[PDB]
Amino acid sequence: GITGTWYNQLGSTFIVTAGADGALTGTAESGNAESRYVLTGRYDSAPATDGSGTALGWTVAWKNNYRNAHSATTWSGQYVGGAEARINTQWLLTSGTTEANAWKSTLVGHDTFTKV
Amino acid sequence: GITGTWYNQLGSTFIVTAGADGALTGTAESESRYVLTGRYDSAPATDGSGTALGWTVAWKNNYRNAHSATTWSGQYVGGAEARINTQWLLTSGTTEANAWKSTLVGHDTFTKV
Amino acid sequence: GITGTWYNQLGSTFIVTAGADGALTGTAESAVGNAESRYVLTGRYDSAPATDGSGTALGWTVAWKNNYRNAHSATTWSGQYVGGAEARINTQWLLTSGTTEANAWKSTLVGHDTFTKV
Amino acid sequence: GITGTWYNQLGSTFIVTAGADGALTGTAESAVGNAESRYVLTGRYDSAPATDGSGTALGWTVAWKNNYRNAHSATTWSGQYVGGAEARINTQWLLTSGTTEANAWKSTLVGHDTFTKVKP
Repeated sequence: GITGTWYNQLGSTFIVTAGADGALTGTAESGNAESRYVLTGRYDSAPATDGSGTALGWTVAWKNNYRNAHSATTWSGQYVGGAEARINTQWLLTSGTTEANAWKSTLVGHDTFTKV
Repeated sequence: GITGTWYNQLGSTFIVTAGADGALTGTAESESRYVLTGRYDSAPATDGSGTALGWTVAWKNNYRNAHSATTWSGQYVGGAEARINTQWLLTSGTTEANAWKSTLVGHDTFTKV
Repeated sequence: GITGTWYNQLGSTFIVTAGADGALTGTAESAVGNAESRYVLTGRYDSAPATDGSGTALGWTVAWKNNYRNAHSATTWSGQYVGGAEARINTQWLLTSGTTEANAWKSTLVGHDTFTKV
Repeated sequence: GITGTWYNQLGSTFIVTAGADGALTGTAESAVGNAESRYVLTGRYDSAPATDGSGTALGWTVAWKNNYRNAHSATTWSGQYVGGAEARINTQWLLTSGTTEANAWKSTLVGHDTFTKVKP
């Protein structure tokens, strides 16, 4: 269920593969190789059967062969296989700063992913 | 720089390998050991900025499973008292109507001790 | 545009008054309107926002104690007001519970709420 | 106990008064960002905290507008007061700036502040 192509609410494209031992691997993009970055993470490979969703998280560092923004985003959330399968997340984006600007280093937000 | 053993505020031990390709792999040890994986900026600036990174632990191994995952977002700061400063989000699997309460937030500081 | 009754995705009802000197005061209550479910809110907002189409920054707090009950916690909402025909307040919130020192690492929840006029 | 002058790790000064009704009122002077002079602070606290050694839940907001400057943003602090020899308030915060819609995704910063009654 988690394996596939997912889209967030602003239209970015996340191609994710879920491995048997809890690994998440894939890529995050915009439609150019210049805008493609590697993602990696983990998920709960044996969730509960009570109806709960499946907890997961992943990271993207915003460095590829073409560009480097000196930043990384982590998404923390859960997959729900409902009428529409979705992944609901909260994220944190941290930019490299000097320690004097460290208090403003980190943004927070939320993203919903769908296969549509 | 990043590769090695790191200790957080509450005596947990993280052993991390920083790959040349930007990969972070390792373990988090608090039966208590779990895989971590993540990414870091493998070509950071040299203007005194720290190096941006993130990683994820899903809290399942061969013995236990808390149906949760934690992601840490932060940066490595090199030097005399090297540290990794982070913020984290812990998400637990909930049902639909408990989802408002699925996510904790906090912060952690890692040192080489 | 902020003064009025706002409803979040949970159905809860927030009655907010925005005063001329950036004060926000009001109540949070259940759909059902009973006294037991009513709590005080206080916060602040940008009383002279940009004219560029930007929204209006604001925040407020609710401690979940009233004369009837006490959950020993507080929620803060940080967000901005977007006006128009589909005025909304977009927020992220932190909820903190009183905890012993041992449990402080798990004292604070985070999430997001969107408020509408309808 | 909560009433007093508090300082965070960055030297900012917060002068808070806890009312018997659960109200928090006061002033903030920040050492960082787009600011100068004092700004109004308002919030709420649990005026009847548990008795089991748990902290006192609280929160407040500052909108960063005064007669001198306006940064079009507001910060909320959420946390708890821990009484004692060295009393302290441990918080997490959210800072939201007014943006347009297309920029809304990068509108909110998140952090943590620790306050003491003794200035660093």
